[PDB]
Amino acid sequence: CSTLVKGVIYGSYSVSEMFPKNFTNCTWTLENPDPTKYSIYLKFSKKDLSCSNFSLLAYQFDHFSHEKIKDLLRKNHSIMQLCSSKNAFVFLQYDKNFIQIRRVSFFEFLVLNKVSPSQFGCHVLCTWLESCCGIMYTKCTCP
Amino acid sequence: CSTLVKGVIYGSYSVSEMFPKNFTNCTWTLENPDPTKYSIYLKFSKKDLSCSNFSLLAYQFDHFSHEKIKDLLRKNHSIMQLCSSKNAFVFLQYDKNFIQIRRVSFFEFLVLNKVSPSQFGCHVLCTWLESCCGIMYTKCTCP
Amino acid sequence: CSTLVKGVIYGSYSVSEMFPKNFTNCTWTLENPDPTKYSIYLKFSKKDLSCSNFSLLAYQFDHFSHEKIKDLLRKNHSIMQLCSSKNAFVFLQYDKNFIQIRRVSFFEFLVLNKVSPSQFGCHVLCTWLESCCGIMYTKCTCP
Amino acid sequence: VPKIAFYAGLKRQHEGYEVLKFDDVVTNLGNHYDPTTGKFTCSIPGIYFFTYHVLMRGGDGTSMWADLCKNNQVRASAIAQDADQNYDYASNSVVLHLEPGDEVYIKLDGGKAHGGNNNKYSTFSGFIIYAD
Amino acid sequence: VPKIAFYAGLKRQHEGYEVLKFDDVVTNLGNHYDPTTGKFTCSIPGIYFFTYHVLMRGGDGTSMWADLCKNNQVRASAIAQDADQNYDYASNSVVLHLEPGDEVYIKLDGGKAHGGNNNKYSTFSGFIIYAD
Amino acid sequence: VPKIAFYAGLKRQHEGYEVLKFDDVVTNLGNHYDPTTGKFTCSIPGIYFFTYHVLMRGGDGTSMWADLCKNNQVRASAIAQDADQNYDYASNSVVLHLEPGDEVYIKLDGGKAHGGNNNKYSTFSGFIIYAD
Ligand SMILES: [Ca+2]
Ligand SMILES: [Ca+2]
Ligand SMILES: [Ca+2]
Ligand SMILES: [Ca+2]
Ligand SMILES: [Ca+2]
Ligand SMILES: [Ca+2]
Ligand SMILES: [Ca+2]
Repeated sequence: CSTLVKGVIYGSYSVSEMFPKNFTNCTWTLENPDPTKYSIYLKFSKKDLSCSNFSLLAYQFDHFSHEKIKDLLRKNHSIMQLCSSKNAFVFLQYDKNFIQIRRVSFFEFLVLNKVSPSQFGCHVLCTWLESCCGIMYTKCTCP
Repeated sequence: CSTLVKGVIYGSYSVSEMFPKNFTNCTWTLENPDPTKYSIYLKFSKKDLSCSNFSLLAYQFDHFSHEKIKDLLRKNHSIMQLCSSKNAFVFLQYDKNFIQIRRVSFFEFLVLNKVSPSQFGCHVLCTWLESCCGIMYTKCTCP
Repeated sequence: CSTLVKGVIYGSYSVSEMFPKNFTNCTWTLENPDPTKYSIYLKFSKKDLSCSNFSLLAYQFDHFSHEKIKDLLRKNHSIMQLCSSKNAFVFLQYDKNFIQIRRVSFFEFLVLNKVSPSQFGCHVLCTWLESCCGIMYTKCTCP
Repeated sequence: VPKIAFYAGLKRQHEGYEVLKFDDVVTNLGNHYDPTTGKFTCSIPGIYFFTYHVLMRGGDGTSMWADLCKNNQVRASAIAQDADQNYDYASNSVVLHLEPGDEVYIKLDGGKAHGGNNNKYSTFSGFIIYAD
Repeated sequence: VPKIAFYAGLKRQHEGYEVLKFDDVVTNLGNHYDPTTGKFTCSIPGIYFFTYHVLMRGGDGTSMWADLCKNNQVRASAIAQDADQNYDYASNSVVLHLEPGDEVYIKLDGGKAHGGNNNKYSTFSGFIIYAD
Repeated sequence: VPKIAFYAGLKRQHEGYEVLKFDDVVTNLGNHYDPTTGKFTCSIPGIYFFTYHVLMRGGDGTSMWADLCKNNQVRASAIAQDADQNYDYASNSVVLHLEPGDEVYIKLDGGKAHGGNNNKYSTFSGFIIYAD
């Protein structure tokens, strides 16, 4: 159970859409087209997200390797706990080749251009600036 | 009517010499041998320069194209107006591939080495330091 | 009379060992494996070293050329005088391709890694930190 | 044997996401490179080697991507980056297989190149190694 | 007569002193390059040309050495360095003579390389020019 | 195809507007490269490919120009620049047409090249592709 959304500047996915399988063990992946050029910003909505019988693991990596994912999970020192996040909205930045969210209420990402952000890209991020609180923002400035 | 002085570290030209044609529409050009290495400094003298029936346009570009010159002229937001310069001496720096002066009292230029200026080059520029006033001077220092 | 100790991270040489020839005119050389990567640190012990009838010249160069050594000696503006050193221990740094000590009580050197010093390399240098006094030390820190 | 080999410097400055047109053609053996468009159009199928050196313009722009694009796919990527805005190269070399019509070209992917005039700082070299 | 020529990008990032395994093979004529090990094993003795471009990993690591090693000896060395931690290439190019079994490969000698998936920023190119 | 191909590293440090003498000769097929002078003298006319990588010295020197000069004219220019005085390569590749007697060589046009001893950081590669 592994689907990867390869080419998208932006994308809004519901929990049901990103995991359209009855089996609770599935991985949803987002490939960064070019980490030299783009930085992927993730946004998590907990307005209707629930974790009664589901675990939300947010992490990044560089290459497809099951042993790598297992070792990262066993590390358990920097993996994001979406369910155990105090703030309603979770903002994450992932400047690495791959982003994968696995399953063990929607969320939107943004493949922003690192040095020359597009008009739409910086507009979406300026809307995410409504965090509230420490956040990561880029060079492009918007009120 | 287009003459270009290609290889010269230094050069002194009178208004008559740089435009040796009866027709008032002529262009005088100075090619920078290597903009990675050299920065061309221009010097303008208004001691006997007159613009009763002549227009002095000072500008720069990168490639020979009449359309480019026309578009630059229609821009007219940063083109130097030698005739309408309050100061007697006009000092200009042009770190671009080409320098062209067109006609619609002399002037001297200097193809200085940007990082390792020669003994003669930094000497000529040190004499041009007698502007008076805002000037652009290079790394090499001289009393 | 020229021996060169090519491959050694560390090396302890006595005056007799580095010059095992009856002739008083001999050169002992130490080739830096990679100056882009390594910086050679020298250490001189004057506990039993004597210069009653011997001259200790410490210098560096880039390529094997007798004329280069002669010109450097005739320069005599930065060549180290081991015999005429007030402090008992002499610490020298040589970030150049070759190090040669010529003869006209031991000494130890260290081919340290410039950017990623090894565990042993930084340990040896931390022991040399016991100069006493101005010394040259690298990024790696040790009490 | 087929003799295809070219080399051309970059006479004019480029910027943005435009195909680099290396007009300073030193060699165009076979006339398989077109400086007006800047594309090397294969005609004899075979395995070609292309190298490109693209000087990032100094002074403005701290990053420049020059991707050797084959047809509509990026077959190599080069990034010239310098936080102090120096003259760093975005160079790379490829050994691609080409069929007739395959237009191999260097396309800027978000930076300003350097116009060397006749200096030939930024270049585009390439030759056929074997013919299929 | 013999057609040996390869080109491969660096799909996975590397670090330290490990042989670079360019697993993004675009050309592998003769199948004389092995992405699993990352070594071009000569089979037909002759004079070969190899070029490698290895992008230093941006962000972390101010220096990176990528030496084209022939068997157990460094036939070329390239250093990518940037005090501001930019993307600089440790590229170099060699024309080596090779006997059968000579494994030519690019081996990091410090610093971290960049893994570009299918981008092919960091490449390893090489072909046989002559055979004995 | 007559076999002309060479590759040599920079054993000795260089500085200023002097021809680079790559004395660390690895390949000198045909003995058409002379490390004592540092010039590749063509003998059989034809289309040649030359690439040079010239590491500039770390420490002293902020910019270094290494132009592949063909006889008395600059057939390519490379600038290695780093405001932080790092190591950067002034590399470039050319595909030049050469007549007998033409002397292709890399001449520094400012700055100091790095003397890599046997490391072969700064290199000069080149081979004949076609014999006219
Ligand atoms: Ca790209
Ligand atoms: Ca090495
Ligand atoms: Ca570079
Ligand atoms: Ca030049
Ligand atoms: Ca750089
Ligand atoms: Ca820099
Ligand atoms: Ca800096």
